[PDB]
Amino acid sequence: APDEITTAWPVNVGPLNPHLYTPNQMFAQSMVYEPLVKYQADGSVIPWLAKSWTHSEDGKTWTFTLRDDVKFSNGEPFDAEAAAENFRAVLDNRQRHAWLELANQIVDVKALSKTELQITLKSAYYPFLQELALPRPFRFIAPSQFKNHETMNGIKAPIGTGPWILQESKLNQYDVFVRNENYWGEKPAIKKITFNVIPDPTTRAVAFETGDIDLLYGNEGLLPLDTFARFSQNPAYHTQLSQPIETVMLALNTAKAPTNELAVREALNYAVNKKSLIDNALYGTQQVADTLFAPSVPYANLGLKPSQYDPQKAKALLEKAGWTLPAGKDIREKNGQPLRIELSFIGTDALSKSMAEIIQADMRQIGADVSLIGEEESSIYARQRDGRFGMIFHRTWGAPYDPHAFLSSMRVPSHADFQAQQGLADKPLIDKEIGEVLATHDETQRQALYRDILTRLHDEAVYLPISYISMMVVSKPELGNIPYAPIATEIPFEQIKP
Ligand SMILES: O=C(O)CN(CCN(CC(=O)O)Cc1ccccc1O)Cc1ccccc1O
Ligand SMILES: [O-][O-]
Ligand SMILES: [Fe+3]
Repeated sequence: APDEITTAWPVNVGPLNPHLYTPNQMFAQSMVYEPLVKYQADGSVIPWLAKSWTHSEDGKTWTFTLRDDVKFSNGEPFDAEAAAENFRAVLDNRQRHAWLELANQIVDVKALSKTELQITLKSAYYPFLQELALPRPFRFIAPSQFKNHETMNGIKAPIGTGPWILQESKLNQYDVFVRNENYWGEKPAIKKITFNVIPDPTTRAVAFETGDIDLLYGNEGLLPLDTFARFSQNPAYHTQLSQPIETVMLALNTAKAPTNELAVREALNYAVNKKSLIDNALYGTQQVADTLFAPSVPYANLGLKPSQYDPQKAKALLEKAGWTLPAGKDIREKNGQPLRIELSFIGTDALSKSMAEIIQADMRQIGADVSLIGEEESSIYARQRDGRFGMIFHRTWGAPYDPHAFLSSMRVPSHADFQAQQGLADKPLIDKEIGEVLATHDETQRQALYRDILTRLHDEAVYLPISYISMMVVSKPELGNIPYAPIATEIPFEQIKP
């Protein structure tokens, strides 16, 4: 039993179709399925299912030499034919992958032999290898498990090459994984992992206290943060808090009054004491964010000027813009029209609600009336996709997505970022520059383009950065130190070594 663990997740892991999205969970897809090349903490990739590769001078044709010793968990061989059929299955559903620019860049994939796989691109797409390293969609299920030679309409058994095999799933109850005893790589120390489905954060904390589970691993929403801090003092428990992995921010709608006004967005960015918000709502556990990406993010150390909390400046900006207070009202008006902004968030998420309430209070102190619109998850996602918001909570994606993939996606109209930016006079230039940066191999030009994109987004006050958040862990001491994965969305269960 010291090599079996029980943990929790807010939902089931899903069917583990490697090539689809929700309800599939990206950490579980990564437990079962593997990439050609593996992302590393330093930003590089290493050989994985591909032992080596070459590329043409024009950077458009890539030939991977694959391992010849890998089997799917069902004993069938992994080879270049299997890899090629996976790429075909993914790209047969190309439109669904529009958010990921590699899916638009791949022109052809063919197996040249059992060990040679050739991928041709439209352009010299620089993030090629890092996008092949992602949890999805470019990982490999045994082609025997395709349905009518596709995966977009479903799969049979979720058969990968990875260190874990799905043993069984029970909807709304649990998922159980076991170690792959015929894995090509290192044997995990842990033999079995049970995921209890526990959607509520308090209930997760109770499950840990009672001993029903052994491990909690997740972001700032993992469990109540006051409880987390108590646990970190409890000598019967082990806890961890990682260095930050991504940004939580508001997106402001540049295409909707009154956030269409630069002066309004600038004022909002001076109105929030972020340290106080963190100490009040997140129990002092997270770090203040002054920019869309932390200065530690690749290409993002740009000396952008923070808008430090300064309500006097926020009021001055609003006054100068014609938003003044009517006697004897606390909410500003500009031609009888009140400064009113709707903030939408997931209504059942206690932490989001508490942050929304702080933001509403702080803005009220500078004469802006923020209306809280708490709705179900699906309604909030619908608002993001169609721009039906004034301000909306948002977050970046962590390594290896930040910044290149997050920026790439700003071009997709059915995403919150495009919608928030839609009102900017320079939106077409930004989208043009995002396209250029991804295909640049002139490193000087690449840095220049990232600087221009990020500086415009900063100077135009498109976002209200709030915090750089961390991964957190609560565990039974016997499990030992719990590692973090290079990819923020992954959970490195095969590295746990009690
Ligand atoms: O899904 C992935 O593989 C990675 N996701 C790619 C884009 N999604 C595509 C999608 O989910 O359909 C749609 C989407 C848009 C805006 C915010 C989040 C978001 O998921 C991004 C993503 C990265 C890290 C963690 C969670 C994530 O959702
Ligand atoms: O995609 O979450
Ligand atoms: Fe996604």
